[PDB]
Amino acid sequence: ANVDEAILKRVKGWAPYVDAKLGFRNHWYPVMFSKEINEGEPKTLKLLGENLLVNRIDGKLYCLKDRCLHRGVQLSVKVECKTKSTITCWYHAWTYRWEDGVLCDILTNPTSAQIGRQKLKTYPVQEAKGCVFIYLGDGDPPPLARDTPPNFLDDDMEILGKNQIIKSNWRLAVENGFDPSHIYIHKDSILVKDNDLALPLGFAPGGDRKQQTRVVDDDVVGRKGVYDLIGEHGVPVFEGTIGGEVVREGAYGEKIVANDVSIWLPGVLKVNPFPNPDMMQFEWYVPIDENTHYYFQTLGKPCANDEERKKYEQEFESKWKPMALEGFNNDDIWAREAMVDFYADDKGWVNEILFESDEAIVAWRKLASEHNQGIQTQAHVSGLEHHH
Amino acid sequence: ANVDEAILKRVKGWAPYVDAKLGFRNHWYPVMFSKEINEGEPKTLKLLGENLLVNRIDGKLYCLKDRCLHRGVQLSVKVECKTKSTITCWYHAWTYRWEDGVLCDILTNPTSAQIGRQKLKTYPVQEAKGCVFIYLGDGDPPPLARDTPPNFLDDDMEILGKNQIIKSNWRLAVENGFDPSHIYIHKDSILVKDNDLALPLGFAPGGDRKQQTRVVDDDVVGRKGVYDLIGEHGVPVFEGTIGGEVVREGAYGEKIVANDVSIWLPGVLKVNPFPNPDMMQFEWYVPIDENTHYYFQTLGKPCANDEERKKYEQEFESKWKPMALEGFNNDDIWAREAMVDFYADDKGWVNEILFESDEAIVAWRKLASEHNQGIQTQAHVSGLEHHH
Amino acid sequence: ANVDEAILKRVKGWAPYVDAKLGFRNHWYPVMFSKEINEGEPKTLKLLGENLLVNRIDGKLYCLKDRCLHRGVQLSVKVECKTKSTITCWYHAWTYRWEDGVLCDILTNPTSAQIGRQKLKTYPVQEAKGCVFIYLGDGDPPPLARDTPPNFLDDDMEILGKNQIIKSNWRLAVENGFDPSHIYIHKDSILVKDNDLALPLGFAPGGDRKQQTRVVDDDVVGRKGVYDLIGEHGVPVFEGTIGGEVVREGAYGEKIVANDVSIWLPGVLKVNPFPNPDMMQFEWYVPIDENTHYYFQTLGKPCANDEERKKYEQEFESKWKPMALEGFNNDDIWAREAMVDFYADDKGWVNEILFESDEAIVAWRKLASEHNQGIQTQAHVSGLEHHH
Amino acid sequence: QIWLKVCAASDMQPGTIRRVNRVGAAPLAVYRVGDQFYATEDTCTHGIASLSEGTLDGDVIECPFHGGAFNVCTGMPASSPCTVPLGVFEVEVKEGEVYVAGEKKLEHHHHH
Amino acid sequence: IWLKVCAASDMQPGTIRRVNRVGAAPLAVYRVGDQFYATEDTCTHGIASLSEGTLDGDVIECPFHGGAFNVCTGMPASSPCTVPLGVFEVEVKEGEVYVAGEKK
Amino acid sequence: IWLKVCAASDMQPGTIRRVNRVGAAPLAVYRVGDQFYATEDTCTHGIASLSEGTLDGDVIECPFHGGAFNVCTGMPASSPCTVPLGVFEVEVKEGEVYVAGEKK
Ligand SMILES: c1ccc2c(c1)[nH]c1ccccc12
Ligand SMILES: c1ccc2c(c1)[nH]c1ccccc12
Ligand code: FES
Ligand code: FES
Ligand code: FES
Ligand code: FES
Ligand code: FES
Ligand code: FES
Ligand SMILES: [Fe+2]
Ligand SMILES: [Fe+2]
Ligand SMILES: [Fe+2]
Repeated sequence: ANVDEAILKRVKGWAPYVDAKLGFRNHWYPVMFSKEINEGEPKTLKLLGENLLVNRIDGKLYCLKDRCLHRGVQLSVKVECKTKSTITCWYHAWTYRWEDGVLCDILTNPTSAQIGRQKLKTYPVQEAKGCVFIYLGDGDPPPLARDTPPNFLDDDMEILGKNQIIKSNWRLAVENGFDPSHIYIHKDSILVKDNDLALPLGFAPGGDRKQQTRVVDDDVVGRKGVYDLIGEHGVPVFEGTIGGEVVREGAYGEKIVANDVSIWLPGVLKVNPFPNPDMMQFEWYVPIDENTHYYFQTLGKPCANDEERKKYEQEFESKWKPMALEGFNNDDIWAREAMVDFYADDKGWVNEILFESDEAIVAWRKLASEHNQGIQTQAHVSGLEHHH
Repeated sequence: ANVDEAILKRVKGWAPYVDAKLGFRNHWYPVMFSKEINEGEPKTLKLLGENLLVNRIDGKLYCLKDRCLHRGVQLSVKVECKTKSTITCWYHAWTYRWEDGVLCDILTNPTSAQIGRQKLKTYPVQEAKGCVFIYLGDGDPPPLARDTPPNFLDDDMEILGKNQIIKSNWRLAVENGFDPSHIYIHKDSILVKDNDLALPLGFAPGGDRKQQTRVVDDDVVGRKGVYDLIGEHGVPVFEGTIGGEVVREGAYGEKIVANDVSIWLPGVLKVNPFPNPDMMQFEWYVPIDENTHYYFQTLGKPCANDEERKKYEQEFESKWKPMALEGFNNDDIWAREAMVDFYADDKGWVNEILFESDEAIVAWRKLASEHNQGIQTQAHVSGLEHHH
Repeated sequence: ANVDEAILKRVKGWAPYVDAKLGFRNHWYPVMFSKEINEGEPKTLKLLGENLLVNRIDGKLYCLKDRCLHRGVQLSVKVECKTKSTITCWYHAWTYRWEDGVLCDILTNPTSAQIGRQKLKTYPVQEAKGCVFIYLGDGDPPPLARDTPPNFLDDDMEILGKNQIIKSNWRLAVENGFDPSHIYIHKDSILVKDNDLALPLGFAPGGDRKQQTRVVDDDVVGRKGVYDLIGEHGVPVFEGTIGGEVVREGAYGEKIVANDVSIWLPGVLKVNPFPNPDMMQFEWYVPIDENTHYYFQTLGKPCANDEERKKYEQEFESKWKPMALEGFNNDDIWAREAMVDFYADDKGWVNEILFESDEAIVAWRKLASEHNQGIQTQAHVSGLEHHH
Repeated sequence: QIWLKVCAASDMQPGTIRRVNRVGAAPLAVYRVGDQFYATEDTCTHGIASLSEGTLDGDVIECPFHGGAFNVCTGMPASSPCTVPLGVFEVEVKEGEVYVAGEKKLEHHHHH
Repeated sequence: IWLKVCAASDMQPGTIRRVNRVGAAPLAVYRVGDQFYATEDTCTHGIASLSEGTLDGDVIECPFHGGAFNVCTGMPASSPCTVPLGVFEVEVKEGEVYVAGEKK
Repeated sequence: IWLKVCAASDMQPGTIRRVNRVGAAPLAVYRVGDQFYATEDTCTHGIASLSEGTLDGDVIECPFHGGAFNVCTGMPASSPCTVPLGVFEVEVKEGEVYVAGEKK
């Protein structure tokens, strides 16, 4: 456990989720874009608290844990790839194969008994839609589709995006993203006026608890997630009042967006259609360490040919990225950061005072608790400990 | 429970005081000057570890805890006062009344069952002598006079001052201020020469322990404090010697100051007369968190009309503030800071080696331990806890 | 202890060493060069976590703990040496003798009962070879010779050096320095080429484990150390291969250096001859606190007269200092820093995967564990604790 | 209406809880402590949890969300983080049939 | 030399009595069971009065910081005390308590 | 093919015995009760000699970092060990212990 047992004991409906401060192990996670990693140019990154090294050899990606088995230094301090298929630690020259992590040579002692008898941790790496996904887990990985939202991998779905490091636990990012009522913070986004969007300030729930969402655990692909259906029976708020007097109004644009929002394990949201009626948004909140995450944003738009892909890419740079990914989502960034203090000591998970629209968040917490493939622990980071 | 129980058990005479790392709850504390808080201009501050918001509406001051009941974000990240008598959290628009903290509206869901069934914490606030006092406590507040030194509230006493944040626990500031022997650090202050002050280097106590101070716990308004009477039977030190040879002398000025010094709960010192024979100094050491405090300095001088008040104000800005509040007390600031390391781990409360003049400080420690109105704890900051 | 008992329990061969994160008490340590402290000019420094003050009075050095007995402030915040043989605390004027640390006077209360009945901690200080050594221990100190490598104190040995603060625990520095295989990190040093040195990439061990090192448990002066004998029967590796292909070669210079390398308690390395056939290198890794150390480098060369010493001094500044002390050892600095994370949580002491050449490090760890004169604890820093 | 028919007193075992949904109103929770029946709002005052899905220990109901609790007889908070009192509804057994009031009790016209 | 303190019965078992001495530091007389002992009253660690402390067997605990001393040897029994207390041998003759005038 | 270790009676139950081989890596012979087992002496996690460790039942604990292996199967029993230990065939004939030259 990564959290005080007294707290976990109190949270009977989603203790595993609360305990998963470091993220869920045995899931695929996007960490960079294919174009960011060149042939023979190793790149470092931290995923779920683990320091990793990614390299492209003969066009294919390989992932090695960035920590020599010998004295635990990061190989990346001084990269020495002496042959196309290996990397040699700069310290005592222990050499590892990129494909299987096997310690194949030691330049400081070619007669060492450790040669061929030790193996550096490797992780599966797969590129899809110009995105680099890493399976931070053990054993043969499941198909990538299990950890991706519906349609992301569609043949003609052109994926473009942006990635950066955000200072907040991944869970605060997830819940902010799937939060039905947080739409309020986007009321002044330039995207609203500049793209003539229809956007309420919130929702007056309607129907029973079960009707508030659609829990998906019967997906043939294995996907596990939740759909937010607060808008099916709820009355959208377009006139916000105080004391019965209207103080704020929603956006009365013509473009209808986000009629279906869904969150999927290990932590990826799908907003459709967004930021335009003919587009979709897929964003991951990838755990780096307990205090940070990658905010991996992608926008998808069907494209039949290079012409459309080019015009889309062109439109991405000039409008969507600056007006949507940035102009709209930037407020999500400081919103996440604003929740850090309340949850930093883990007490926020007990003292939070939820209201109706949080039913969606609750459903996600339970789904995540029930269908995650493993709880990452600090011991996974330093080295598993046991006595048997 | 703010300190290791092993340490507290060792301190039989003033354990509660050593435990009061965050300060004493249920007392009035000055946090700013009236002119610093304008109409409809919310100001943030941290008091006893709690983030607070203060606002002036129709001239009156109101204080709300700067933490939304929903997801615990500070309302001040993006202040939204949509109506004169309320503030709306920028996240999901939960709206509260400054007047009683009641959650009166929720723009994102007007049908929410939470509306009218939740109340944000509010604290009493009142202005006196141009100073803003906040009652960081629960229930109906006691008269302000109880937590102020005698004469601070006298009709003709014109109060002026300065406030700032100092990096030291509040108790270190209190003790340095009420310390009879620390006068040594002020031997070279510009105020000594520039205002022709008589100032010894220290004191050779005379008489018994009881005579060294006067414990006040019979005051009618209920104020509790201690008067330092060391100079009543003790010989002032004007010739500092080492091995019997004079190496330093005190100041032989004409103005007699600091005839009586007293410290009062929750932590305010009174030096009379100072810095001039016709003035008084009242200074508070307000706890912000365990590592910092507000150094709330005030100088009082009787005035009978606006003519003298304006005169005093001009003398304050050109002489008293720079020559005394700063020229004299600046040494107190780094002196307090110099004791941080020794007490930071709470070990200094055990290892300190006191001498005779510290009898005054010990009296204050015992008085504070016995008459404080409550020990602020981390639980007060995050949310009081209790299991059936 | 200083480390999790569950960890110490696992390390049966050198638990005390792993526990000694703050260093070994009751040993001499160099902290500065003689020319760095002048007559009547007190100097501050931190050794084994303790703040100390060193002063030169009538040519002789004296060391006092830089922490007043009264309120625990550092005397050095505002130095007041009012008589040649004393120092007066700037706070309440408690005065101490540099000679024995006795509290001889208190300017603020000349009649105090504390005078002559309290004593500030003092540590023995000795100058040798232009180096300042402090005995960070209790009771009468042993000969300095016990804590120095053989020949460092030879009558004709001329010592010149450099000192700086490095960000790594002292042990990581000691192990890197005595590490037979770390020579690999020096393969591109300017010294190797500019001084035509022969330098292998490493060693293929030969003989039995017992032949890999030579432990000296006792000397005529009680020295405790270990000599690295890997090159006695080992095969120097000049060509590094990966999968049978040569990817790197050692240096085939003509100068043979580092005939013998030995590490001695409390943590000083002797490389002979180095960096030139007619010189010797002695370097200490002095514990400052748990995260940093003094990298005290010295180069020695026998000199019979003033002409030789002068010539050597010239060569040191123009060649050896920049080409060797810096051009060669700078790589050791970042090598040490690279091991910080792995051992920072004390887990590296369990998870490290050693190979053959590490027998030297293991021998050092056991020797240090068995012959150190005491484990410095945080309690030594704040004040020893014992409850009846 | 004034009295809401819930069930037969015999359909509830000691130490159990029953949720009572009402048309156009918030749900109630009826608890059986021994052979006595008490009722309160079903929704925890600390959030949106259903107390009838919680754990009843004697006369104290524990919310499943955050571990808060209430005394089912007085509706007063028994464990943090709960601070707001539950509305309490009178229950009575007529002909072995359990009835719960349609309106909550008030600090109106009772013991001083 | 010797100074008459009081009648043995004036002190209940396990109690402490401060003995003021004009022109000199006060002393502390401890009654451990039916045995009597005496040391300097002022804790060697500060200004605390040991006679206002707690006696546990023949060990006096200072009320200020929990430091302690063995009232028979005067040696520190608990930190932060490090300076040995001054010991004064006591004499009980005819139900009368006398404390030596000199240390040791 | 086999090597003479010692007479079974020379080893008390629960003890370890290092078997040094000329021109080869050392072996470790353990006696668990009345049965004998053998494995590589060198811990797979480093360069420690398991014969200098502690035997608890059929599990040997390395003196270096506390890692452990089951002496019967040679499989890792405690972290940080992960690499299986090479196990060697042992025979007891005429009250004497014999260890196979090559691992099984
Ligand atoms: C409603 C409308 C838009 C959005 C939403 C809910 N959730 C989102 C998350 C990321 C980007 C856009 C949205
Ligand atoms: C003696 C003389 C002056 C002062 C004092 C004691 N204590 C003080 C605290 C604040 C400002 C001045 C003084
Ligand atoms: S730390 Fe990598 S080879 Fe030694
Ligand atoms: S955090 Fe304030 S309304 Fe949700
Ligand atoms: S802290 Fe040094 S004399 Fe008071
Ligand atoms: S919702 Fe019931 S304790 Fe929080
Ligand atoms: S004054 Fe007695 S233990 Fe400190
Ligand atoms: S060398 Fe055996 S457990 Fe590490
Ligand atoms: Fe958003
Ligand atoms: Fe002062
Ligand atoms: Fe080196």
